[PDB]
Amino acid sequence: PAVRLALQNFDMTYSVQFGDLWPSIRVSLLSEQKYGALVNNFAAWDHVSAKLEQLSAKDFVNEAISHWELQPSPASWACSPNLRCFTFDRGDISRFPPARPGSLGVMEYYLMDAASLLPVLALGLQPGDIVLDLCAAPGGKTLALLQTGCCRNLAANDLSPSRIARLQKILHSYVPEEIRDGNQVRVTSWDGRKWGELEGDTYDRVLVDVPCTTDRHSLHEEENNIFKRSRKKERQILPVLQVQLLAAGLLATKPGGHVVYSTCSLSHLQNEYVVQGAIELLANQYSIQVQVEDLTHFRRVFMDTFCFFSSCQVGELVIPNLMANFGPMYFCKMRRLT
Amino acid sequence: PAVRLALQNFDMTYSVQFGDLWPSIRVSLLSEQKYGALVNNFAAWDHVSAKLEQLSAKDFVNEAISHWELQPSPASWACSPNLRCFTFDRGDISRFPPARPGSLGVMEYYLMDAASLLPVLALGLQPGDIVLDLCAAPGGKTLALLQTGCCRNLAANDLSPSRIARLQKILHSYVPEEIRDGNQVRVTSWDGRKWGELEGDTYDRVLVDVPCTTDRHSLHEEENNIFKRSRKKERQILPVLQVQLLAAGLLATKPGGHVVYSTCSLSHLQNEYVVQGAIELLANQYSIQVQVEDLTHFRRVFMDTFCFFSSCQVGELVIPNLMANFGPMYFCKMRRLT
Amino acid sequence: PAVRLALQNFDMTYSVQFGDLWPSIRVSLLSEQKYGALVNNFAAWDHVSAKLEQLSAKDFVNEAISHSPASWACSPNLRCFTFDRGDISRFPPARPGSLGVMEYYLMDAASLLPVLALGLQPGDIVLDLCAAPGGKTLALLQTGCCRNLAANDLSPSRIARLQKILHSYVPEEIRDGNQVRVTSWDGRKWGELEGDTYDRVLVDVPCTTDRHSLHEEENNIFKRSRKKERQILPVLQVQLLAAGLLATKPGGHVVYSTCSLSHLQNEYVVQGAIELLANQYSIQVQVEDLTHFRRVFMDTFCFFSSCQVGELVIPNLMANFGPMYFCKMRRLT
Amino acid sequence: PAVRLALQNFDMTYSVQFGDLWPSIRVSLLSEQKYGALVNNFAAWDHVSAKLEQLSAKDFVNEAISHWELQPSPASWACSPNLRCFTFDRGDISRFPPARPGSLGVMEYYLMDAASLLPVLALGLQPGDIVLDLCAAPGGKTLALLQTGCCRNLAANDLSPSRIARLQKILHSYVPEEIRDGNQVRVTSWDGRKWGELEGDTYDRVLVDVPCTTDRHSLHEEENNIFKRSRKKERQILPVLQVQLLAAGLLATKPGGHVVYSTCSLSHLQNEYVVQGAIELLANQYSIQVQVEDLTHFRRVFMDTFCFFSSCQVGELVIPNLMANFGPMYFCKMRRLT
Amino acid sequence: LGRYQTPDKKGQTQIPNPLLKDILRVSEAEFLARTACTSVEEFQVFKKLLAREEEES
Ligand SMILES: C[S@@+](CC[C@H](N)C(=O)[O-])C[C@H]1O[C@@H](n2cnc3c(N)ncnc32)[C@H](O)[C@@H]1O
Ligand SMILES: C[S@@+](CC[C@H](N)C(=O)[O-])C[C@H]1O[C@@H](n2cnc3c(N)ncnc32)[C@H](O)[C@@H]1O
Ligand SMILES: C[S@@+](CC[C@H](N)C(=O)[O-])C[C@H]1O[C@@H](n2cnc3c(N)ncnc32)[C@H](O)[C@@H]1O
Ligand SMILES: C[S@@+](CC[C@H](N)C(=O)[O-])C[C@H]1O[C@@H](n2cnc3c(N)ncnc32)[C@H](O)[C@@H]1O
Repeated sequence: PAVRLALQNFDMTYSVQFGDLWPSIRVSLLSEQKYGALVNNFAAWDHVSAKLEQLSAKDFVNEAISHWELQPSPASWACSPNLRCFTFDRGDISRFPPARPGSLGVMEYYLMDAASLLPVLALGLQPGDIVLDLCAAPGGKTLALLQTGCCRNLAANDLSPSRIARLQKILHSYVPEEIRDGNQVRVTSWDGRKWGELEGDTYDRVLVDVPCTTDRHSLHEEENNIFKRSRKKERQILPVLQVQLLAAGLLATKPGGHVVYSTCSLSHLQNEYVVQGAIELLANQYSIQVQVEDLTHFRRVFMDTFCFFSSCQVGELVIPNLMANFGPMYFCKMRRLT
Repeated sequence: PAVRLALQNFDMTYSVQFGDLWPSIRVSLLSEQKYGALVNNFAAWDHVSAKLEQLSAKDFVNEAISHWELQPSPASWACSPNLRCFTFDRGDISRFPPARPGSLGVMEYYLMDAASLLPVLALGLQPGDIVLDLCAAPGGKTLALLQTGCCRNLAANDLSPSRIARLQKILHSYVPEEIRDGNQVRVTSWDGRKWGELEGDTYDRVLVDVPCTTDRHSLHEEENNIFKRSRKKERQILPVLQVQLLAAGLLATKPGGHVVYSTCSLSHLQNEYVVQGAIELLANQYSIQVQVEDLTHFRRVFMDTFCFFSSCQVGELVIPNLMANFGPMYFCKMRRLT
Repeated sequence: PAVRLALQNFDMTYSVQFGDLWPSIRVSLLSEQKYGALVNNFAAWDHVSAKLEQLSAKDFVNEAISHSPASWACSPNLRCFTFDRGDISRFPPARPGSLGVMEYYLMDAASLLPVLALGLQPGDIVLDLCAAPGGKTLALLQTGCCRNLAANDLSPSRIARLQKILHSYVPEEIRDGNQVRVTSWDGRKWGELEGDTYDRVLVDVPCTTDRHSLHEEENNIFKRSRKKERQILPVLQVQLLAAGLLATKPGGHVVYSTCSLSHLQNEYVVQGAIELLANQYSIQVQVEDLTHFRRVFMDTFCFFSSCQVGELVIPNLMANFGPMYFCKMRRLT
Repeated sequence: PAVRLALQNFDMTYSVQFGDLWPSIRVSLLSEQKYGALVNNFAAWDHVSAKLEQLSAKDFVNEAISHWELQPSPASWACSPNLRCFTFDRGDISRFPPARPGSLGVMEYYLMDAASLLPVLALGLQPGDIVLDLCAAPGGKTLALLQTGCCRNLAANDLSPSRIARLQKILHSYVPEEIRDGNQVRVTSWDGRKWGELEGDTYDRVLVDVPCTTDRHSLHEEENNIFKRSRKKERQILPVLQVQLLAAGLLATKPGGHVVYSTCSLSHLQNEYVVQGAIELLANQYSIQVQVEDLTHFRRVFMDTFCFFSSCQVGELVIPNLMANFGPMYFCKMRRLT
Repeated sequence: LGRYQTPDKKGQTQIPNPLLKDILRVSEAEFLARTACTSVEEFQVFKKLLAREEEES
């Protein structure tokens, strides 16, 4: 029912947005998704990389960086480094086996939607950055932010204390005790919208991977479905929350710092209008100027692995396709100027 | 008489402890003390801050945080945030006028010994913490703990129901009804020593600002003076109580949580002897390991405003000086490990 | 004593609501109030207007209407003169003109705003549910839009004052016959009698009359004996507003108003009556935005712009126009 | 006969209330009830807890508290602490052996309807509270209120001096002389309805576990049965008495204090009607505002052990089921505001 | 404005009143900026209102 209401709502809204492209997306959302194996750098990545190559999988992030020169600055200056994520070839539907603990106890790799790595990559972490993950749980992107080896400090926050337990489980599974308990990582459970007041102008890089209508998940799971009749108000006020969280992320960013906003939804209402809305709110209410940064070179380099909806005005959008079934992933990089 | 017995007792003890430094302290204890104006964040702090700057006063907490980078982690990760406390320059004896109600019918600022803010700052509240102020009345440090905007929950306890009335008066004067009537604040009147049994392993941060010989107050007020002949036993058994309260605070702290112990006395028998005494009691009787955390960077940053007795083995001590007459304030941060 | 209990209660309540704005209001409530001269259109308004201009007074309504696009609605033909911002001059008492009717009515200029905001159109069936002593009733008539005007008030003694004003300001040709109807009955019962009848309804409810409660000791709502009556005042107010809405035709409009700064008697009563009609009667009521109306009249009055529902004129020494809360609504279903 | 009149009356009334749920309740009321073993904290609870675990029984108050975080404030803030009550698994019909005097000559545990602990738990005692049990005899809930270790003072009242003897027997059997013979526990045998006049605005927490039609007991015992023909008037005027006692409890509560009203009846006339009636009576006659507090989180956490009739408008209701045969237990938490 | 309470009966107020010098000795601009905390225009009107209050009786 909620699964059917979600599909009913997407047929109305997304047939209009994508037009003749909507069927190819619709079939992909209703079929098995493609995963990437994010290699754990704490678990001796060279052996894991070699092991994953035996399956005929290839690191799409390395493939991308190789062509960074083709078609301004080194890939490391633009794109977050040391992220190795293996995927099978275009059209291949093979599944990675479950990860296992290595000689060091930590798990070899983390299976995830390969597109979920793009907001982290696009955020462009540089060595020594103070980083904030405002909506961090269950920790997929938090894990990737750590893998870069650039975080001087990493703040991971999420309002839900139950999802924070899953984030702690991932940190204990993949990260050595030396790092996860020191002053390098800090896990909090608090409203992300209040970050403007507490910890303003503090972070170099901020990830705002907001709660959204989780388009693909809302078509599979019936429990805790945002399209439930009872959750009608919660779903309609979702773009308010999303702007409030993005604005809080921007207020927590140092002047000159950068922010990546992202969702796993196809709706314009939760994507470009949240970016435009938060930029207006900061310009009017706080007199802070925020510039959207162009990710066209980033897109063009990663087009070899993902299907992008190139008609995006603000930010970029990965649309699912059967050839590369990487779920809806919207993302927009911004720079706080004043 | 009790005022003279207090001074007589301090001449015997503190001349030995501080040596040639005791006169400079003695004259300061027998002269007018310096106050800081803790800005009320519920009362539109920006206008209050601007109004206090007109008097030539400056926020010592902001001055301190600015130099946090000079000579590991952001100031917000180490030091409790959003605390704005104005003081006059070193050597200035100007007095702040009484605060008046402002922005939400709440008092604009709270006048207090500026040093009383240091145990609260040193405790290092992070967003979403469950906090306990075991010996909270009359509420100066309770008020500061609230001002951070980090307390998910704040337990304020004090054995005396008469002093709790003063704490309730401050909460009604400074905090809006929205916060002080909800599940965010809880005022109790019970023996703090019993917190090991009721509410064990519950709090992230615990303040144990124990009853002591209140050295400065004991030299001014004759009523309810601890140095009265009838209160000889009560005063001699004071280090037993102080260990019992600190141990109870540590037992109510979650494993991994932090505790700040503090007094407003120069006596080592109430300060370092209580920290060592409570750490031993928990390791022997309960098999719980407690680590004293180093506040040398914290001290060094705040040395610009306060006179510290740098010869402290465990914890830190602010000694009163005519240039900065901030009363005796001992404080020690600890981490419960097991 | 009751005057001191009133101020004591205000200090507690209103220092919290207005914060650092409360002193400027407090001094204004404890000082002489500013009046506006509502011109009587039945007494040859052109000569009265000219006479009032000689004093350096200006029709604030004419100034407001001249100024934003004409999207906002506003009741017409209301000419009310006030002195400039900062001027404390007093209007002389009004006198009967050439047609034996009074030239103008002195009143709190802000009391005209709920009538203006109600947006009377030609040929409307209008109801003034708590009409006495008749200041706003008089203004409703001045528009020349009322096909019919029902003026009600529970007190028969205050209705005598309303009849005195109607006889003093309105010619017998317009009072009688079927254009005006003065009743003295419980306004809360209008849902049953005369439901879905009126195009426009004014519900200027009984409240703690903040300014009056600091001047007059007799019949003071803050007296020790009147403790229950004062505490149950927001119940009555919701009952009267709900009755006003039930007597409004579907599609019709209602203005609720008070002369209190209390949020308990202002917004909470609007919020309460809308819930009561939605739950008990399944009637939908929409609060209409008066931001354009406010912005146009901000040149004459001090408004507390932080108002969630409705608008509030707060007294200030520059324009000492007493507390005046008002909210426009539309009954949809 | 009175047992048959009770069942006859319940068939008429409760078939309408519960509908198709009434048979499952009816069979449970006419079968053996399930008991919980409330551990005596004065008799070394750790050994008793260990002993009760050998039987395959488990503490449901602990199981419940563990999931308090899942799906605002710590469990201790919301829910009365230190209550350990063991029950057998869902579907298990094992019986606890009788309680025996242990170490200090006191009883090890108290067998009771596990649901009878929920009004005490829901009342949310905090350390140092002044507590009143207006209808305390025979003392099951009084005993639990003491077990928390939160009562500064505990007033236990009951009109019947014969049932007070049973309460004194329980206090002597379970509570050591140090506490029962002190200013901590006060047993009175006066009319509970008169508490508005004597001891008004005094208590922080008040339990009003009123006399009702004791649905389950009235189907077993023929002696002193409320459904006897002679007790027709007494039974019909029972909701008047119930409102009078609840209103008296509320009048004895301090402004801001909390009250739990409870019955062991399924009849809405004795449950929600009495709650609304007492709230109306206080609002009209005394101009006191009383807010019903939502126990949905409390219910949801305890649903794992008890069957609740979730269609309850005000308060909560535990309905008996063969899987968990815990007798009718209605309870509603309130806060006196003015 | 509520910034000056009359002391009674023990010569005590809820909040201490401003110092006589900060009320009278100081300039009108400083009185309004630090003590009264109101605009200049508002006090000019107050002076006119009070003048009229005194003139009558
Ligand atoms: C899409 S998830 C984040 C996914 C995560 N970054 C990852 O890659 O594993 C969005 C999150 O927002 C959280 N959330 C919702 N409201 C919040 C708020 N006000 N502040 C912070 N987090 C919030 C939800 O609990 C949810 O975990
Ligand atoms: C120095 S005062 C606390 C000052 C307070 N934190 C402030 O900053 O305003 C010490 C307090 O310990 C309280 N106290 C004494 N014995 C106690 C006990 N056993 N448990 C709890 N509080 C106790 C005293 O009543 C006194 O208020
Ligand atoms: C603020 S006065 C109305 C002022 C009037 N509209 C004017 O501008 O001159 C409020 C009125 O409500 C009246 N009233 C009180 N209870 C009433 C009720 N139940 N029904 C109708 N009028 C009532 C009072 O007698 C009082 O005259
Ligand atoms: C259900 S029992 C209380 C059970 C008790 N709280 C327990 O858990 O053991 C209800 C009690 O109300 C008592 N009672 C009846 N009328 C009373 C009155 N007017 N005032 C006080 N108690 C009364 C009865 O004697 C009876 O013991």
